[PDB]
Amino acid sequence: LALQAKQYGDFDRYVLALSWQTGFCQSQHDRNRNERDECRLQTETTNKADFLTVHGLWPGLPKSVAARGVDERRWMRFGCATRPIPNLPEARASRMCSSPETGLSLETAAKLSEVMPGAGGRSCLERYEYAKHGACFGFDPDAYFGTMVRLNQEIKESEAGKFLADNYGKTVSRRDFDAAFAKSWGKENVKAVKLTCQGNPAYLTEIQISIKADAINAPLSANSFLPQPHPGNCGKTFVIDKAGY
Ligand SMILES: Nc1nc2c(ncn2[C@@H]2O[C@H](COP(=O)(O)O[C@@H]3[C@H](O)[C@@H](CO)O[C@H]3n3cnc4c(=O)[nH]c(N)nc43)[C@@H](O)[C@H]2O)c(=O)[nH]1
Repeated sequence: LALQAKQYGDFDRYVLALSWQTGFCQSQHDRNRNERDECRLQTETTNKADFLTVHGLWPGLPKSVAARGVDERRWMRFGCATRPIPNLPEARASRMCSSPETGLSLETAAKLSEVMPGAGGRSCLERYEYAKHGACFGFDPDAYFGTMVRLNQEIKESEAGKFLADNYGKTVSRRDFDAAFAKSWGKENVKAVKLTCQGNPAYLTEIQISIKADAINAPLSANSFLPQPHPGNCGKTFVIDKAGY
């Protein structure tokens, strides 16, 4: 079913946040902080594109929220928990399992956990994500998580996804990554993407893509994206990190 905000629907974009998950378990081997009952699978799949996983679908700052003195920084920091509104309880990145159960269908939770290692179990990434980015909007949990799953699959299947798979383990240029993205969605949309990296040399850890809120329920196309001002912190060339940290 279609994703629709029941309140605070007055925002212009969603940010699709994808993890290059190979650096979602290598990152906590670089800084060394915590490991989770997820990267333990170590399942060398077949399609290298599948190391691109769903992190989140983050609505931008609603106009009715901004009107009450909330800025981008605050919205980014707290989402649904921003003050004075929407002022829902702050979700805790530590104990994601203490956020409300999202009430998603068993079909949805299955499809979700295949592309979101941190979903369910003793991790509950999806509870945290829904609490910070979805509950205040009243999004149907099944449409919300089904939508991010679909979008991730569209990215993985695009020339950007193929690019990641073909260059698995390799050092690529931002120029060539951009050209792959452009092959599917056009050069005018290359700026909808922010890449995050860690390390020096830089290795890819996250891909965030800004999507027009009114295009969220359609397959991605030339008209789906919103260019944004941050290319990210990867620099000119970076590594498409392999698994085996
Ligand atoms: N789900 C989730 N979203 C977050 C979190 N922290 C920030 N965000 C979000 O990320 C979005 C945009 O992505 P970013 O550009 O902020 O990713 C960051 C960017 O790479 C760089 C800024 O140029 O630092 C990063 N960055 C990532 N996490 C953090 C953080 O906890 N604090 C700060 N100060 N910065 C953070 C926002 O819409 C916002 O909701 C979080 O803990 N969980």
